[PDB]
Amino acid sequence: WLEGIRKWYYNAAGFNKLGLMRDDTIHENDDVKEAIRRLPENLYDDRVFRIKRALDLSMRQQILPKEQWTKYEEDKSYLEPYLKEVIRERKEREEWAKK
Amino acid sequence: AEPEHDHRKRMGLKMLLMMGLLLPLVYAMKRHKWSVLKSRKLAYRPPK
Amino acid sequence: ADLTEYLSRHYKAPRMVLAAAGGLEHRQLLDLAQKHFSGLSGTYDEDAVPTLSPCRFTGSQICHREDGLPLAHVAIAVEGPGWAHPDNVALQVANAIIGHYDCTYGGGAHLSSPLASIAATNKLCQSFQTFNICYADTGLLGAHFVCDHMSIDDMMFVLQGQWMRLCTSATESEVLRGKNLLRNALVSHLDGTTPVCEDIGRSLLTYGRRIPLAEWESRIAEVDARVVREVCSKYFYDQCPAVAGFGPIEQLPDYNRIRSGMF
Amino acid sequence: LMKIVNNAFIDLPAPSNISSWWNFGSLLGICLILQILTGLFLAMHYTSDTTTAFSSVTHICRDVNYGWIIRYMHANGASMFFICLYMHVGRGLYYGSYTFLETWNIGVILLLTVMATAFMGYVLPWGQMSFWGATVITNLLSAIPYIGTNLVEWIWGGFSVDKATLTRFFAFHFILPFIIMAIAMVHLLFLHETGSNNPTGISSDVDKIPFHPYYTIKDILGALLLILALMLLVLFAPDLLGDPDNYTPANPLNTPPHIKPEWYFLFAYAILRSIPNKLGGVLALAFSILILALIPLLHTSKQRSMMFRPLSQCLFWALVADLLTLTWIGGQPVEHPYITIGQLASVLYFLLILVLMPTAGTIENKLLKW
Amino acid sequence: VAPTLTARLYSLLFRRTSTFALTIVVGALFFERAFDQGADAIYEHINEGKLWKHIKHKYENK
Amino acid sequence: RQFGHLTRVRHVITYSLSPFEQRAFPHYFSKGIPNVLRRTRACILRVAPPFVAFYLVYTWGTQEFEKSKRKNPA
Ligand code: HEM
Ligand code: HEM
Ligand SMILES: C/C=C(C)/C=C/C=C/[C@H](OC)[C@@H](C)[C@@H](OC)[C@@H](C)CCc1oc2c(O)c(OC)cc(OC)c2c(=O)c1C
Ligand SMILES: CCCCCCO[C@@H]1O[C@H](CO)[C@@H](O)[C@H](O)[C@H]1O
Repeated sequence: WLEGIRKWYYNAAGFNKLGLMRDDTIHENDDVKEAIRRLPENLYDDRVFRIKRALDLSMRQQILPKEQWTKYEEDKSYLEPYLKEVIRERKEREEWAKK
Repeated sequence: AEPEHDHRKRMGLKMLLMMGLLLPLVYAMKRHKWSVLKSRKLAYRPPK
Repeated sequence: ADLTEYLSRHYKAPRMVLAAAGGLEHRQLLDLAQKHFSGLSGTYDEDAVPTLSPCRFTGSQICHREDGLPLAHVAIAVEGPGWAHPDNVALQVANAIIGHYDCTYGGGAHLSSPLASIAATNKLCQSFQTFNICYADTGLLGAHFVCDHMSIDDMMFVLQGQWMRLCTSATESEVLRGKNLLRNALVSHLDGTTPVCEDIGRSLLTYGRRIPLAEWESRIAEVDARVVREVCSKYFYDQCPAVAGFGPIEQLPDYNRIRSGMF
Repeated sequence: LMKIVNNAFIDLPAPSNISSWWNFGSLLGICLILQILTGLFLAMHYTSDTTTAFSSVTHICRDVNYGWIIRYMHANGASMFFICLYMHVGRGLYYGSYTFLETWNIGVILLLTVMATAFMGYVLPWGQMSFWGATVITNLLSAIPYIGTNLVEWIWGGFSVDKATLTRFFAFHFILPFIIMAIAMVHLLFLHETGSNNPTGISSDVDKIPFHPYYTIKDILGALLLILALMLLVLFAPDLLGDPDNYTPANPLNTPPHIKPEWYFLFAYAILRSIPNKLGGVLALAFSILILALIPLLHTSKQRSMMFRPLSQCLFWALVADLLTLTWIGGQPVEHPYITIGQLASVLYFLLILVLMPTAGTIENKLLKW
Repeated sequence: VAPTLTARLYSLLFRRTSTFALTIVVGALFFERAFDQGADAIYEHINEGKLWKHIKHKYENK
Repeated sequence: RQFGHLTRVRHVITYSLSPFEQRAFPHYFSKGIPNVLRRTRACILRVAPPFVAFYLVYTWGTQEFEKSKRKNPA
């Protein structure tokens, strides 16, 4: 079920209807803000446009034509490698802080 | 218990008539201003 | 094929002007023209004769945000009258009053133009220029400026403020300065055979005649504060502008704000 | 006079996509100003002596020019204030706005302060609900071990709600709204540091629009609808949201048999009434409001807003339906089957907030593989 | 060779701010009188014979 | 927070029309109603169930209360 239920949840969540990728929706804490800053230019510029487009659709209370919805099978984490490292670095600094 | 009974209803009539005018007018003003955002179009042109 | 089609259709004798300026006599030019351009076609089918239709002007804005660029370029214009219109003289006087400016001008804070003066003392832009681009029956009347990303709003504010000031309060002394600048621009421009030749070629195409300096002077002389206020009001006051921005333009004012700034 | 009037309003960057739920903040500001203006005009004719309080209010309504409209605007204004308050808080919970910790906590203090202010204002006319409301609510402090009784009598200025109580309640009611205004200004100062959240819960820095003219005009429209709702009540149903019992002067020897709180206090009242223990009821009452301060700590979702969280939305609406249930129960007699529905509804309230919602947040994170 | 109503209203009353201001002013005065009288008439008609002004004649002459 | 210092955006073009060049209610009903219907359908499974439950408890409880107060012959 999980993958069956996952794809169902993904579409029920609906950020894909605004053309967003899952990582575009993450709550931005300080770890995340640093990961974003580290993104290569193209990934950063793509994220910016998908968010701008989604905010614009939200403002009009509209969604994209179904053929343009982000697809569950294609959504991948572009943020993960950067964020994981940012979190590992901070954990390391905390270990040293305990002397 | 309510000597203002008749007066409040007369004012109520005027209030409804005024809102009947002012609400669609302000609403048209809102749509007028917002039309600039509502019809804006976006294009992403990254060098590639 | 596309090119030959284009050429056969537009390069017709009735659409051309052979102009010349310098040490030569008209008869000689005419002589040479009769000898070398007589074979030039003076016709092109029934549905060939290309004709210009009016071009609608649309109050609008195009913003190409590119934060990677160091300076922002903004161009804003209202619809102008078109080449043949007499209003162009009073509009050139108005544009001369606001003027142009760049960081290398020596006048700085003492410049007569309030915009140039404010721009210089507050370092609001690298440069700016008013313009009156004319086409057959329409045109672009406005200005272009280049500035730092944090100065766009201020530039727009002062620029629009100056347009409104001219619409409602142009003074005789500044209009006299505008007229003098325009007089000097006209004469200093027609200096040399090339500028004169082009003025001949282009004037015949647009006005259908060469407008003499004596006529330009008369048209300029007719302009006074009242005329500047009325003509500027006609084209600027409460009119929708066309706005184009390129570069770090996050601070370019929203169109509604720009539009409100027109009145 | 330029700045702070601006760069602070006109060119304030606002998300391009905030919906109507973002209008309640300005509407609360308007309710506050309406209450303050009508209140001040009422204060110009009200006397706080227990022998003249009720009479001075009838004089306002009967003989003061337009006194009745100012009086009913103040009364219904309080109700509109609460409708807006609850919508405002609801918006914050659904959209994860509470992550703006300082703004949200000052918000919680505002809520408690407005409740205290409305309560005291309600005592001023000195009708039956005024008197018993003053007795019951101040007595909540008596649940405090060993000193509660001392505190109550101190507040009352005696051994029972009397002259001393009414006079100080008029002075407290008078000054609190101004304190609320100052705290609301701090509420806003803290918000301007981050700017507003938006329906998607995603950062809107890439699509900000100026506050003026977009939201200034959107706020005006919202204000007009607020005025419409308020005047419909005042001019066509001024007592709809009120209690007939307060048209009867205070009688300290008799508590009306069907006494009940103002409608906006019914849910909390249902909760307190659900617990057959004094201290237990008062602690649950207090916690029903103070739990708002815990919401930020109970956020488990990797996403800020509920927009993209179907399970959370279902629970959110169950919570809203539960508050509606508690509001209905609070208006009913303490009899079967209401006693049990109220207890269940009270348990559900805390269950939703403390367990179900955080759990849903974690389940949704799993479903999204992070 | 003919302007529409709104285009005419714009040129005469709405373009200048001072005229636009004077149009709203006189507009408000003429509007108030006519709105109030019309609204009252509707009210008194809806309540024909019930108001004091309607039965007042039966007792006056004082 | 002020315009000019919000964030970094590159390669995005925005096109807009003056409000005086456009209708304020374009397809108000033709496209409006359909959108409202889409939006309504998109949330009703999330919003409605709880209130139907309240509606059920309310009618059941009210009726249960009324029944309990009458005819108890014995
Ligand atoms: C957040 C602000 C306020 C709230 C929520 C509020 C609420 C109330 C309530 C619920 C009542 C009872 C009304 C009734 O049923 O008769 C009341 C009464 C009163 N309030 Fe306020 N009030 C506010 C501000 C003020 C202010 C600023 C003043 C004075 C400067 C004021 C003066 C009065 C007076 C004199 C009465 C008694 C007359 C009456 O009962 O209408 N109020 N208020
Ligand atoms: C006297 C009461 C209040 C006043 C006058 C007030 C006013 C405002 C205003 C003007 C805004 C900005 C616009 C908006 O988002 O609505 C705002 C935002 C906010 N308020 Fe309040 N508020 C009040 C009470 C509260 C309460 C009770 C809470 C919560 C316990 C609260 C939480 C918030 C939060 C979290 C925001 C940011 C919303 C967002 O950006 O999504 N406020 N408030
Ligand atoms: C000097 C100032 C003082 C002492 C102010 C203290 C204010 C405390 C709180 O505000 C912060 C309080 C208003 C707030 O509790 C969180 C409310 C939800 C309390 C709700 C409430 O109302 C009742 C009410 O109104 C009544 O009227 C006829 C009668 C009542 O039972 C018979 C009640 C009642 O049983 C409760 C729980
Ligand atoms: C907007 C719909 C409001 C709900 C109508 C009922 O309203 C309720 O009526 C009771 C008496 O019947 C009052 O004692 C109570 O205070 C009031 O809130």
